[PDB]
Amino acid sequence: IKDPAYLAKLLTRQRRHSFEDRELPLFRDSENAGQLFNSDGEQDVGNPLLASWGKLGRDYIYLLSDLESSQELDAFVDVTPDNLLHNIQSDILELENRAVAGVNIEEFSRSDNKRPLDPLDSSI
Amino acid sequence: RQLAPLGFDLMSQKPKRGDRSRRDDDRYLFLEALISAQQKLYISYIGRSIQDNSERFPSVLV
Amino acid sequence: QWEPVLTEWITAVLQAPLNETGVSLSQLSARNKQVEMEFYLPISEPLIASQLDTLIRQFDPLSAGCPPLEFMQVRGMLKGFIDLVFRHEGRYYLLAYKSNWLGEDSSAYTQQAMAAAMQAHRYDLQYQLYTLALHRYLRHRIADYDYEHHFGGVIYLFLRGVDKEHPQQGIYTTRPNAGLIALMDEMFAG
Amino acid sequence: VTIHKSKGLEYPLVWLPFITNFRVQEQAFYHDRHSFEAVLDLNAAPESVDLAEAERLAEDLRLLYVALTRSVWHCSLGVAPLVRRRGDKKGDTDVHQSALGRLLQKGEPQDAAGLRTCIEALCDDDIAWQTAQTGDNQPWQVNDVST
Amino acid sequence: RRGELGFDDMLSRLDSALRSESGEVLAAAIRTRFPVAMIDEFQDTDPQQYRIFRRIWHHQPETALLLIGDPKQAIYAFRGADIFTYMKARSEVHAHYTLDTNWRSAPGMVNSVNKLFSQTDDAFMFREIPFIPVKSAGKNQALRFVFKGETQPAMKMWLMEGESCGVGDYQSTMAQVCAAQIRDWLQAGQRGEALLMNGDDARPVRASDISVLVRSRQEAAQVRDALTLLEIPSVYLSNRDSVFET
Amino acid sequence: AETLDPLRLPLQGERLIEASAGTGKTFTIAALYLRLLLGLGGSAAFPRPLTVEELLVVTFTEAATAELRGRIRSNIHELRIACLRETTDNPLYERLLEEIDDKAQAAQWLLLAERQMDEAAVFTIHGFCQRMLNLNAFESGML
Amino acid sequence: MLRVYHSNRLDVLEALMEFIVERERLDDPFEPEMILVQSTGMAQWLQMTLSQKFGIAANIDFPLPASFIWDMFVRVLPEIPKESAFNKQSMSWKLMTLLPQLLEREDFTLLRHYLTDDSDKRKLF
Repeated sequence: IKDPAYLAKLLTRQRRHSFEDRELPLFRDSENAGQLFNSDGEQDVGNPLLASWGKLGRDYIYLLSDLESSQELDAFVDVTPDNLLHNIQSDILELENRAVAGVNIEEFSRSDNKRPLDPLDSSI
Repeated sequence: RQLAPLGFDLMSQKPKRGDRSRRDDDRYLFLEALISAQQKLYISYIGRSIQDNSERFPSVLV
Repeated sequence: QWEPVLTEWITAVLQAPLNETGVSLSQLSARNKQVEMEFYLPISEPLIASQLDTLIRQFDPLSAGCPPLEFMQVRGMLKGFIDLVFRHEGRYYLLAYKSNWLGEDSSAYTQQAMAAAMQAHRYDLQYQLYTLALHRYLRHRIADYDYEHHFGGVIYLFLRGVDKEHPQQGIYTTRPNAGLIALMDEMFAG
Repeated sequence: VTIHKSKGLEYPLVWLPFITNFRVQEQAFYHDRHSFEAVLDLNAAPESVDLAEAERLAEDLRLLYVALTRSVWHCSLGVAPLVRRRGDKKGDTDVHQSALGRLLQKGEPQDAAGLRTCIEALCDDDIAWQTAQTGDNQPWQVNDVST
Repeated sequence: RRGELGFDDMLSRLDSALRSESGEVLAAAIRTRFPVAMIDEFQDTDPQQYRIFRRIWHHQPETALLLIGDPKQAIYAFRGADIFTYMKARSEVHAHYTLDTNWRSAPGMVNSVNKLFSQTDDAFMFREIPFIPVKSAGKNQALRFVFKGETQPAMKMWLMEGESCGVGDYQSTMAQVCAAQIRDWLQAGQRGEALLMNGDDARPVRASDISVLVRSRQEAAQVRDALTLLEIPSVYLSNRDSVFET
Repeated sequence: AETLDPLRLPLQGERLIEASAGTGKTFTIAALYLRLLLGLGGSAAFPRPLTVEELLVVTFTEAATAELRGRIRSNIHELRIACLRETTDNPLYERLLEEIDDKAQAAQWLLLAERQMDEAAVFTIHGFCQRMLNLNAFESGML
Repeated sequence: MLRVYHSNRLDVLEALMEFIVERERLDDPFEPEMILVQSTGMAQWLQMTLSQKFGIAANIDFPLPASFIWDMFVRVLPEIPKESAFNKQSMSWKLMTLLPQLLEREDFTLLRHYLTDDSDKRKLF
């Protein structure tokens, strides 16, 4: 992000569907959109691989959002998480953090809070 | 691949959004290869040397 | 030293018309011409040479001789680079160039020698695939398309056979029977 | 594995059969003890030869310290009264000219009996000595397994 | 003329650049590039390298220099290293720090090293290289190499018996004694007699545990020929011979 | 000579560390790298914390530089995990966690260090000399 | 109107392009269809997908972005030379002539210690 006056301009823009014709917001929580961006202008991405690997994608989506007369249509097919590769793609697409750090002793002792991986899964 | 800068270029001192860099391009190519995998992903690297059986570390992305 | 003969030979080629009505190349504007059109033609059936060569010989009159070529069953894509596609008075035409012509030096390049060259170099399959690709492109691009109404014919230009006094020598105009194209489209489609 | 190739590695049991073997440097290329710069003496002066042999002996002591400190559980040493001089029995041996004998004989010229008493002087629970017995009974046993 | 370069040519060109008057400002550019330096393996330091490191980081503020090394490991004097450069560096700098604990070997081996090298004062014969007794690790205090009978000690100096011996006969006899000890350890290891014990944990001694430390290639070939006579295979890790010469 | 503590070393001027044979020298370099990254020591600390592209590590052997880079990367990851969890199983890491008052900014700095470990300035001697010749080529006068 | 279509995979974007082609057809039969690609292999894969979807992939030009930008420069703005004066080799051959003329200037004093020491026109080039 650039400025808090630009954040409201980005919040006014929405993406309508190409086939279903339904508008969807840009952020997961529009009320907490200001809490995601820092004061310097960097968003704390929940996915660590997307934050560490996609800086060119960050700059490209920033310069695409910087356009005035741009028309944004979203056609995203959701991936059903059954395999490990599909789990990784779902965690990247849904913008969530599944890496269990274990901040407390209850999260560190118990281990079934993660996602189960089948031993016959030869995806990755 | 880490590309050494020329040493007297002004773009390296002050970076912008639309600036080409080999490191960020490769780190985004790895992400695009992870996303573009539909069914099976097979990542292979040199973990052990063939000369003296020394331990070789993989990439930071892997 | 070849240049002052080359420019007058080029103008003698461009002055000679190549059509059944007598249309020259100077009457084609920049919007009407399309030079080096690349096409990728899909095919899902296994391309059998024996089932294709009989269908070719059923309609093509140049397949009287010419024993059939042998190739494996090709499933996938066919690449092609058409030399020129041009429209004139509401009718489309295809044009290709052949320029090797090593064995002829006199005026013996008549229609019989050009037909023998077509049968020897096997250019019938290339022009048939060009007609199929142009028919599919005009069917996809133009709505309510008819093959007999829009397509006009295929012209081959032999560069070393064009003479100033012989308008028939050098050019070779052939039009399909408009029945092989639909069967070839049904074979390539599935 | 050689001594230069064993720097930074780790081995459980280390055998050093030829750690008492030494070689005398002949060329006069040394370093000054005040300016700390490399001095190459093209003339055969004995002072430059002695000052280069001192650096050679320090390099051999550094090689001994590198080779000794790679064992974890057990290290074995081969000690012998080696004489570099061409005389067979002159009453003195050259083990004080080596790196191993400089720590055993304390930098003093002695004999084979003096070397044996210097070996037997520093006897603890960790440091022991035994005589070298030449003998063979059987090469090895394969102890193969089914495939 | 050809525009080529070598490995020592980089050091020579950097020393010639820092030797000039404008290149000092280039060193300031290095002070703008990395305002810190941690230099490992300072025993293998050329005098050109130390002249460069003194040109850049001698006494300038806000930049730190950490020369981490060991004067007792400088064994590359044939390659181009020099311990007198390390002694000049020790004379130039003011602070000295040393590590106390040793985490690799058994405490018996540490006590044997501290007993053998502290017999006299300045055992490395140079005044600027002092030796201090190191401390063993507390977690590895129970490391024992046990034979079929009593516990084997750390250092076992096999004294070859005789008044005066040559070089080749001494090498052959000690190679035969070493091969006999290796075959005895391998024969006692496969029956559960010779073991490596950490506390209560035990491990049998395989062929990959015993290693022979030699100095040259001829004596390495002598060890390999004396070890292959007793049906024991051995590899040479320091073999730098080309495959195209076989 | 004096004894060396990895968390009490003054990072000012020139210091000479004599690491004996078998000692944790590769562990000590990683501990000093974490100390330079986080800026610890109090009165004996660095004036400002530095990034990964400002810490210069010089080791002669290339495999030693690769092993040291991997060990420093593993130490960065372990200290990031121990800072996010506020606990560890190592006493030196315990004293490192006890020296810092803030936990979130140090964890963010360790995450940035883990992401910038690919651009770490850990080269050899000749590699660093060639990089300094190719970087400031005007003052050196090289091709 | 500028339209940017966000999607996860390229198959949905190819289906959207198929829907755009089947929705709005070109009036001129010989008008090319400009599809910008990253490389030749992506252009071949797009030709494969358009052949598998439509049954025919003909008269579709796949230009590179700099080539498409220069083609728009030629088509929109007339009287433009085909080769630029500011080529890389052209600027190098011009700076080979201009740099010895500017060695006397005060601002080039970093280069005067770099060039006037020893030069067989190798460092200058």
